[PDB]
Amino acid sequence: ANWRERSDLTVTVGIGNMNKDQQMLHLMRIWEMAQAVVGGGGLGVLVSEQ
Amino acid sequence: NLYNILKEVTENAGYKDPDRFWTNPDSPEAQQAKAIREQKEAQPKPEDIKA
Repeated sequence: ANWRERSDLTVTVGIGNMNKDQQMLHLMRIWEMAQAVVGGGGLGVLVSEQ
Repeated sequence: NLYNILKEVTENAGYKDPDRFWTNPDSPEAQQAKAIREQKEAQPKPEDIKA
């Protein structure tokens, strides 16, 4: 209905080139943070198994 | 506050939806988890020994 508004997605024809390493390292650091939170006693309240 | 920090880090990383990697502490599941954790603090080992 609201296709004329373009209010949902933004287009990036900006080259989808080599970023995989970037969020890949980000996944490293996020997993490290998750381990820290789990070791801090935050399992089930801050981070779940899913 | 910790949840907000984690949300900010995740969003800066490039993931707009933060619930995929973190759990809101105000969600009912988190409240249930806190209730269970608090209930598991009934009494340590020497309590009835001393009483």
